[PDB]
Amino acid sequence: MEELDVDPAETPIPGLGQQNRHIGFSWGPGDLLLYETLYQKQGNSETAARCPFMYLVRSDEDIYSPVLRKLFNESHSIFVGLQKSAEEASGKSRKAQLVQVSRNYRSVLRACMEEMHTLSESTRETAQKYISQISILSAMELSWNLCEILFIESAPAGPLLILLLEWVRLHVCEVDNIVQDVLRSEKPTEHEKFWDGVTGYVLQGRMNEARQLLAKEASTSASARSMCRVLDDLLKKMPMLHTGGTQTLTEFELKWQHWREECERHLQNGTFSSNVHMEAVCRVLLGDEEVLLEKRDLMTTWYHFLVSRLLFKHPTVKPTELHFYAQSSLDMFLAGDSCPEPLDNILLAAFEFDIHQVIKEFSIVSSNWWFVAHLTDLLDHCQLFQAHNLYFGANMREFLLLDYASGLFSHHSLWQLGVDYFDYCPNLGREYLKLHMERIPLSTEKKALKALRICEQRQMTEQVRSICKTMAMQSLCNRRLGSALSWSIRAKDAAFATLISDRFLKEYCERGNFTDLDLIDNLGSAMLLSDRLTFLGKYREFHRMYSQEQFSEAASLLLSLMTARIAPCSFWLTLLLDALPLLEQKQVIFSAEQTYELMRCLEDRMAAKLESTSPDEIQKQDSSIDNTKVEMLRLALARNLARAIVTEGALQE
Amino acid sequence: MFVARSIAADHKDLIHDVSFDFHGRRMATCSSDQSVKVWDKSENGNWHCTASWKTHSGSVWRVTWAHPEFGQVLASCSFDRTAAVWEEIVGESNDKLRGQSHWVKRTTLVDSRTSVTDVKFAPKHMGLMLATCSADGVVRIYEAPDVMNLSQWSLQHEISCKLSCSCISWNPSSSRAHSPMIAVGSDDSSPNIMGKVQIYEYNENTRKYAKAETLMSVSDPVHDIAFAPNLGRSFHILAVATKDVRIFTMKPLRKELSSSGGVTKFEIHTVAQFDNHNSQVWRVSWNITGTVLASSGDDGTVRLWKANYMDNWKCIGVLKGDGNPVGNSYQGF
Amino acid sequence: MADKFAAKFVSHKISRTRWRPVSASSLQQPDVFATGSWDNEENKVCVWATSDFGATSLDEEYQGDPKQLCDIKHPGDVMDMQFLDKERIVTGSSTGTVTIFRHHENNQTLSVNQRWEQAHYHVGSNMRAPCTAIVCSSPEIVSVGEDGRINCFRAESRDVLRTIDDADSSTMHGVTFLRTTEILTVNSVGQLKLWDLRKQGNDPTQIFSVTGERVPLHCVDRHPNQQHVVATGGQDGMLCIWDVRHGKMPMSLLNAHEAEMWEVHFHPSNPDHLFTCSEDGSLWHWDASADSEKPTFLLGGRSTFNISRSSIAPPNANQSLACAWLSTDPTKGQLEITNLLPSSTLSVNSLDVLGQNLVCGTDAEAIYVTRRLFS
Amino acid sequence: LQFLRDTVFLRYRTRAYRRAAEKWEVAEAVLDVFYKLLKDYEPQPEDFVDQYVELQGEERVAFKPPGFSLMHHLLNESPMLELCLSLMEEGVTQLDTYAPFPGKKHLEKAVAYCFMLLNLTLQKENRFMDLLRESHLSMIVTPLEQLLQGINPRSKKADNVVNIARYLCHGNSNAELAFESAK
Repeated sequence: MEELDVDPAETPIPGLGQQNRHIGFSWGPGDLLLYETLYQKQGNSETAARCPFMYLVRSDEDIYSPVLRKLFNESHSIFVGLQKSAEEASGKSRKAQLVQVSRNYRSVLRACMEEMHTLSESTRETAQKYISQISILSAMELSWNLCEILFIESAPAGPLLILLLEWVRLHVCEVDNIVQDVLRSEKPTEHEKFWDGVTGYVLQGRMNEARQLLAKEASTSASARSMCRVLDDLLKKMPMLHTGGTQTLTEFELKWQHWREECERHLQNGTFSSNVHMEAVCRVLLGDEEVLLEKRDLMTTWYHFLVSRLLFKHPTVKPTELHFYAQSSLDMFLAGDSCPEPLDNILLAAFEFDIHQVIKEFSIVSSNWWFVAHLTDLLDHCQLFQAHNLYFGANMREFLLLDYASGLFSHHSLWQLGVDYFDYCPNLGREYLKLHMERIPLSTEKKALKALRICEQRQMTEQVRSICKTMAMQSLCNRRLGSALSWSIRAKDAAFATLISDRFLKEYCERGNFTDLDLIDNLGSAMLLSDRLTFLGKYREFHRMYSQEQFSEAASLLLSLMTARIAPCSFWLTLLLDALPLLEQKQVIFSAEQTYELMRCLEDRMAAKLESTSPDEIQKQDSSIDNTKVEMLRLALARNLARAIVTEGALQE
Repeated sequence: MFVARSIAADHKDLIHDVSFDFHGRRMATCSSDQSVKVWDKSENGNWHCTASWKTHSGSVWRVTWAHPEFGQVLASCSFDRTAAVWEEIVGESNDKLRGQSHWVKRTTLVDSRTSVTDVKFAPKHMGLMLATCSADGVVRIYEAPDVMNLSQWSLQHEISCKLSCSCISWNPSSSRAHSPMIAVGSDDSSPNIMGKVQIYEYNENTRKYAKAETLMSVSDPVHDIAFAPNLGRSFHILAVATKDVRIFTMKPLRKELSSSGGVTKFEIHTVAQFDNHNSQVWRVSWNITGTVLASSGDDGTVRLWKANYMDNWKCIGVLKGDGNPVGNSYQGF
Repeated sequence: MADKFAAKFVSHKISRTRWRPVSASSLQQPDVFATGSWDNEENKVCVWATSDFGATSLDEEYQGDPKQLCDIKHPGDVMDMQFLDKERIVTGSSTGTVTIFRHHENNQTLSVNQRWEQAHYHVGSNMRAPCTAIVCSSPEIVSVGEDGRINCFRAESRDVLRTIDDADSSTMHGVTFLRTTEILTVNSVGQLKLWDLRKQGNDPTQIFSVTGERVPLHCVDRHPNQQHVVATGGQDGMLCIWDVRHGKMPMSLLNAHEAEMWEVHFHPSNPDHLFTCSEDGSLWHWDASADSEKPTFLLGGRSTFNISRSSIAPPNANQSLACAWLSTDPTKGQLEITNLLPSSTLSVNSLDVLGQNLVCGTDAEAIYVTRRLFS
Repeated sequence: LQFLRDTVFLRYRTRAYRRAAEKWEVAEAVLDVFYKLLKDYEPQPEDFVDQYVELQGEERVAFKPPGFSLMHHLLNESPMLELCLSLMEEGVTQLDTYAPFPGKKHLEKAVAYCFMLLNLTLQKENRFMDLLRESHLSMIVTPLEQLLQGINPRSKKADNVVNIARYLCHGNSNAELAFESAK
């Protein structure tokens, strides 16, 4: 990561040049929308045709492959598993589950390689891109295996040697093809490269096949049985794993030196004068690489050259000595054939350690946040920190987390596994997710449910209410009831509640009566949301109350309605009109004092409405009829109250 | 790999600007044909002409969009010394998706006599306000108290920043005790005028918008200003596109009482002063997250920078309008 | 849980129940629902209003009696009802006439509209093999069954639109979603076919012989956590969990015993709650099918004892190993089963667990409602 | 046959019942009817040919005989074995309690009919196994030993031996049942 960035991009457009145009930009979820226009430029041009072919520029164009989606799925699975398992350090068990995760990743990458090879041989045109991505991911696998055998599990002499042995056996697959070509062309028991195949089988440590090849060569020839027996005796004298590793490194080195000196003695005795094939094999087994320098075209690359040198003249490897021999092999390979590639430099850096420097070099060569974030988390979960691997430049962990979140947010539906990224951010991931989810709609179910759950867990309801009010207005656009009430309950709003209350009142006034009194009575009748909502609920229940007719509770509820004083006079007029048959009977519920107090409050509100505007005079021409009805009803009420007072006085006297 | 052509759209005259909805799918254009066209990019990969209708008779220029959560309105700028707002009204209910929808003119933005600069929206927090500006130095703030009446525009704030304001950027609050900031970049058509950037704050002691701080460094005619998205921090970043690449950082020092009465002690540090375009810049735009910077020029060159690690911006994308885009560098994820 | 001892006596059978298309929420449910009953008074579809909501509604405590709003007779038998847009009720019939109503969402009244007819096609005689599973993509409807025919229609249609009859005429059984346009189908032979509304791509070539048999499955649904994760239960006796995103991939196989796997259901909020209604057994609620293992849940099951009033969660402390959804190898049994039967011989036929509000329509002329199942 | 295979033997004991004798009577009647049907039916050697209708293009499905279909279902995997095991367990749990119940005779008749049905099916399979090797497209037939030694989700084995042992303990009138078991 340097101060300077990279080279300019933007692929050339097949055309333009002769015409004068311009390209404008439009933002989006990581996908820039480019549009052709005629703004300020060097010239002027017009006359353009229309064709639906938008320009969508994005760096996530590799997501179109079916392998990358599965890769992201299993990467998210392994990441969640590691994050939920790394909560208590131990050491041995930690390294055990780390090796298990590494083996799972190896099997996953092998399956991905085989399926992408199937897709490659199925396709035809994209073969170049397929082989290029195969090569870069093979380099990635090499680097991953190297870091796993080095930093993840530091093995001494023996275990690491066997690890490198099987790594070379899995990476080299040319001796089998050579043997097959030898068996096919000419006679299957004699060829020009049979000795080369035998040498490769011996170098790869495949004695089970080397013995059979030597027996076949001895049966084909007529004077090679003694040489084959000598080679078998030398291979038997060559120590394996039972001499060192778990035994004694000094004894292993002594056995290796004894085998080497026995080989030198057998070569210098003079029996290796004849047979240029076996003579060259024995000379290579000693340490001389003249045949290798002559046939470097068949020696693959300097990586295999170095591992062969290590298998030959390196029983015990030292880190500084390893780097020295690595640069020596690189120089001796460049002196014979140049190689303008950065892979050798990347491997030399990985050998010379500096994990942060290697990460920076890989980022400035070909950016890949997924692998570097995974390796950073792996090296951080080991509870080991050194003064040469600390992150530099802002917060590398947060930067990689934001990149991994944007890589999923840049697409639809695939942004599901991005909410778990912000479970460890210091009150920043919530805002980062809000800045992405406050612009795109939410028409799913489980996604929005998990979003609301994580929001109520993190204790932040700003965007929650912002989405709840949008849902409430969308429900009001269709004139909902239960869903609108649930959204209002979840949002604890006020303006939208007043709006829906006014809408319900207007609907009731237009329809004359109300019939959906049970659709909004499922979430209430106890939790006092607001004054107007409580009044609406008490009127909705007063409907059934005066339907069943009960004088005491009806009088109490109409007294509450009159004391509310937050309602138009049109409702109070009908209330005073239809509350007279219920009071016509000789009752004692609420005395004349309180009754006429409510009546005087009603008439004062009516006079206030008269002085302000008009009592629905511009809407209907029934004001005189309503006044006459109110007058006759108050006269009947006064008569009934006088009779009740007379009866009370006669009973008390 | 991108299907790039040499012709686009259907505007025969000089196409001015375009815009897209925050939810995507819906787009709109403004050209010199005195007719705006709204397109709907479907999921199949094609964007057909959804609607096309006249709006202004004096070369429509800018075009703004709003979120559907507060009302789908469209406010566009033109050179006819006036401006209006269009709305999309649908009928029926919700039986078969949305019924018949049509464009209407619910209200027309008044107080417009000269060249209208920018009339975009404002952050919510304390309410969704509308900022009306022109080429005289007067900024009005309108509010919509009636949710059922979109024609009500109550005037509750009228600031006089003097000079000739051109660009206006907003910065919302980060908590419940923070006030919104307003940056104003003027364009008096004279580089010899010292002072073109003004800062306004929402003082809680005066309940208005007084001049918080000024800057006498930038004297060239400012073309565009853009603040960085708030990420819960105290400092801020600003990009000023005038004649070169200018990015400054405003750091707080005294944002309390006593020591900071009507003004705030803020230090402005030039963190990026580049000029690799060898010309001038027009407009500057920030990414939705705050990591990509986009700008163009008069010579037909588009330059796009990205973030790094030291708060620096380097040219990543270089496109030629009259020529062909050269270079290829895609890092990926 | 929150199972009490009160139980009302409402003689009303229930076969299936659909609700209003709730958006941006899966736990919350409306109070009015269209119930396609097997035989309340006869084979018909009614509308019932109660107080069902998310996270237990405030009004109406335990044992809530619904109220009938409007009753409309349905010809045939109801087996699949899905809401397309907002005011669309599509019900499948055994006679071959799939009915579609454009009922009013607020007037609480069903309006007779259109019918897609002609579902049994045969040359020579006549065999009744209609479509069973019905899925809605909005605004698209896809019907399949044990015949190989795929009936595709769009919004506002009265006759047939697309009748796909490929050479691989399988016997589809259940349908499930994947995202916004991909749909998977489990057939009655043990195969899976995933397609996308953009282009039909059938591929029923996923036979498993080792570690999991391929007996013809039945029901299928999706997990609350990760929409792509699905769960299928059938006659194989294994509630197979799959992490399918575009290809068939399993994850957990729980060997269920003494069950039939007729209708599977999940619980939101806490995705580690799965129910499976069947005909071979009584009442039991699984608690460790897709997830690992949750303690304090035994001492019950089948029809003995009962564990309610408490949903003990596994202890969360400082662990060193990963513990999540993992239960492969079909060699287990019934791990952590919650008995929902009140120790009485009953014959149930429908159990909807949409959220914390469970509604059980049984053939014993009774009703069962649980307001909370996780606390 | 489809009705008797779906409704009957699936929902006939674990339903809404207010009396314990209802389930016993239902099971006894169902078992007696099934035993009478299987005794009246007799598989013929002509039922092994391809019964494909080919009369003026009347291409229909393989109309297999109902008795042959029932025999094939009982030979392959069928819940009849589990139902018989559950009935035997219920009979053991009723007999080891020693209570004057009017269902003991019904239980005895049911288990006797079950033993007679097992004997008849074995005697029929003894001659059916010879005609299946020459018939085209054979079915999946399993011997009685595997069905008796199959694993049950109760004790990793079959409780038939346990029921037989408990019958000898409760031997008050099960002489004919013990004789049928010995046969």
